[PDB]
Amino acid sequence: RISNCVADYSVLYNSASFSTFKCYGVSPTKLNDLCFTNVYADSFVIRGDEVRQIAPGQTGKIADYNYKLPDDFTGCVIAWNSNNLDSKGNYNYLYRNLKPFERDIYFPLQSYGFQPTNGVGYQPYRVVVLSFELLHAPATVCGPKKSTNLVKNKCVNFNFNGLTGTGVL
Amino acid sequence: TNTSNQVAVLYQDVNCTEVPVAIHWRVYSTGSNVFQTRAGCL
Amino acid sequence: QVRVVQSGAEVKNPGASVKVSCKVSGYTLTELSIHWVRQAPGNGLEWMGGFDPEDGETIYAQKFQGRVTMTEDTSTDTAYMELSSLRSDDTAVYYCATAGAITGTPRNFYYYYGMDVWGQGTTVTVSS
Amino acid sequence: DIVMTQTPLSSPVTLGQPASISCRSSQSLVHSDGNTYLSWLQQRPGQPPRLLIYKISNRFSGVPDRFSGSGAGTDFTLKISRVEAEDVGVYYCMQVTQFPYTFGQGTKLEIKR
Amino acid sequence: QCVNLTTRTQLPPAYTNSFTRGVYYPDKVFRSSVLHSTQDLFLPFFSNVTWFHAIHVSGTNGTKRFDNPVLPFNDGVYFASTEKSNIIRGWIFGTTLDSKTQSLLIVNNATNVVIKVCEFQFCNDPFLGVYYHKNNKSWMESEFRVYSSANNCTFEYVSQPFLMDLEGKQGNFKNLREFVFKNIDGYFKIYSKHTPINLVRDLPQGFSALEPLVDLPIGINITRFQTLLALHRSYGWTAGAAAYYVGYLQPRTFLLKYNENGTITDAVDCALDPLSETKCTLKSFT
Ligand SMILES: *[C@@H]1O[C@H](CO)[C@@H](O)[C@H](O)[C@H]1NC(C)=O
Ligand SMILES: *[C@@H]1O[C@H](CO)[C@@H](O)[C@H](O)[C@H]1NC(C)=O
Ligand SMILES: *[C@@H]1O[C@H](CO)[C@@H](O)[C@H](O)[C@H]1NC(C)=O
Repeated sequence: RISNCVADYSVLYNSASFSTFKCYGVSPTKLNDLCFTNVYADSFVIRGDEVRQIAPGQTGKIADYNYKLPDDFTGCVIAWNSNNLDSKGNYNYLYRNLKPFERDIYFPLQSYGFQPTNGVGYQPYRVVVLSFELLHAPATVCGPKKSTNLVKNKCVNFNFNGLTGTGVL
Repeated sequence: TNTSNQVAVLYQDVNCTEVPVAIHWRVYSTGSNVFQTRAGCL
Repeated sequence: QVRVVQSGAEVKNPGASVKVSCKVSGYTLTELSIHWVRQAPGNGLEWMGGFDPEDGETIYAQKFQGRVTMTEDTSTDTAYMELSSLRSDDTAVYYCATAGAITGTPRNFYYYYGMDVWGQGTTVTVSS
Repeated sequence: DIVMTQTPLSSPVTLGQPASISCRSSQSLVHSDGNTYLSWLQQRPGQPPRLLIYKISNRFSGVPDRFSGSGAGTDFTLKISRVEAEDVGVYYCMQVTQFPYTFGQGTKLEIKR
Repeated sequence: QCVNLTTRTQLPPAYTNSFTRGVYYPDKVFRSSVLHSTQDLFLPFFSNVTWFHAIHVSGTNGTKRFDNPVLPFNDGVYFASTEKSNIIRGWIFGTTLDSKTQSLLIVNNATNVVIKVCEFQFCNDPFLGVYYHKNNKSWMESEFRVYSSANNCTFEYVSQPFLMDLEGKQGNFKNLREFVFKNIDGYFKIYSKHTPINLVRDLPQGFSALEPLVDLPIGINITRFQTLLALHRSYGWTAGAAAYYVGYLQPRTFLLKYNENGTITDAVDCALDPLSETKCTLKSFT
């Protein structure tokens, strides 16, 4: 959980490492101008074809057993082919409700393994899901843009914590 | 409502025998204060 | 219910340090304050050590002053008194008791049992 | 210093009669709290001193109906209805009023023979 | 050190009508002073609520019948209390509460509050205990003994105490605490309201809305909750007839009124009575 900080989504977006950065909830460009009440980052690794499975309204056996996104998802999913990042099989990347943030604790545990010899497709792909919570309450994490003086009693265009309008205050 | 909070309920065009079995003296029906009518059971 | 446990015996010589143990069970040692009290066989009790609730530490006896210290551990709940130059007044069963303060939920009033609970006790032997 | 001393050393007594011991004090035993305090220890032969009473008003747990408070001024009295054999050991009278906690020599209880 | 002293006899069940209790503030401002229908789960009006005695008061004293049954949590809980002394100062949530499934614990300090999730190995008796601390120190617990041990404490949190006692209670007015505990999505929500009451031991007729205290993100499932109370070792537990009322929420109490200031002065339940449903349909109280 990220709070009490100034976000800089422009720098994160500029990075070319992210193979896919499209946000289902919103558009990446508008992120800087917008402020979010809370940010939750969930990081993990998947097969690579589960990226299609891992998306709003997308189902996959591994995803279903492990993690399923809510039907409506106002957030971003950043997946990248981390074979170079994860080049090294790894018996720790063991792929073993569908409620938001599903939980879990014959043995249910299952084995897995990838090696550089193995095919690139079979190799792991890294994924980070940034869920933005907008409770319409005081928002701790806002964009990098600096504020400006306040004016009153005159027809002016305004902006408060990411909500825009025109009027008199 | 300015005069009492007591009300009656009309189940339109049904039989008073079918009303109690309807899942939907309010629910369980009553031998007293039950009336039949061409419009329904009151 | 309240009980007390103590050491068995000690073999020492004049002018040498000795260590005698004491413990309060039933009512934990926290529930009260131990007074290291010493006596001879069928003799009056000497107030060798008193863990004053007001001061929260052991004060010594005037008759045998400058002769004792203490060492206690809270994790193991083991309390020892390091006495010295024992006597026939010490050559007997060391009975240690504790004074307790009892109050309702508020601290309306604190009692002073003086010496509430007693145990088997520890012997002592002094030989030249 | 409150000089505490038990006048008697031995007390052979026949069964079925009140008996007690005196415990004199050089100065008064009145406590700062306004309520007097008393204490009595019974040590059966080869046994730890069993606290007969931590307070005269409220005697210790496990005291026979025999033992009851009484006395005259400085002298105390553990009144007894019908004496029992087990009380054949040493006796101590203590005052928990003051911090020095000065005690008397002690008394021994015996069976008449 | 987990010491067990509770008895093993049940209490004669007692009930009492809620009288409209269990309405709380959802979301942001609405100053319209006009109705606003909502679809959220509350405690239905005029639904009887049990009445548990933490220390069953029978005969001369209740201390001889210590009893704190483990209650199911279900969808949500409305917990109401009026104890003078804070014997009940904790809470436990979980599906099995036995060294599995990452159970949740909440504890209240005399000046703080701590929430934790450590997959606790609960002792058979959920108590805390309080001790005296030797020199120039008053009553205070040396160690918690709610559970055998804590395991990895996935979630931690500390903040100011939820329960307030600064209010000066007299022989007439006694504080009443109401809490709504809910678990929706990945959020555990606690809506609390403290207010004096003097009419009766029961809940007097009226209206009052529970403001939210916190919204903790906890990824745990709650089925059974056992009210945790720091049994005060009055060597030897004791309680001034401590008792608590537990109600189970249902998914319907819709209409909500507002006044000029922005408080929920009155509300309606559409499914309670045909008249109430008529009032809901017209979107008007009269
Ligand atoms: C239904 O209502 C009619 C009304 O004429 C009645 O004759 C008939 O017996 C009823 N059927 C039932 C009660 O099953
Ligand atoms: C409480 O109400 C229920 C229905 O909600 C009823 O079955 C039960 O008997 C009632 N208990 C009482 C009134 O004590
Ligand atoms: C709330 O509004 C009412 C109605 O105008 C008014 O009488 C009352 O003083 C207000 N209370 C507060 C706390 O603003």
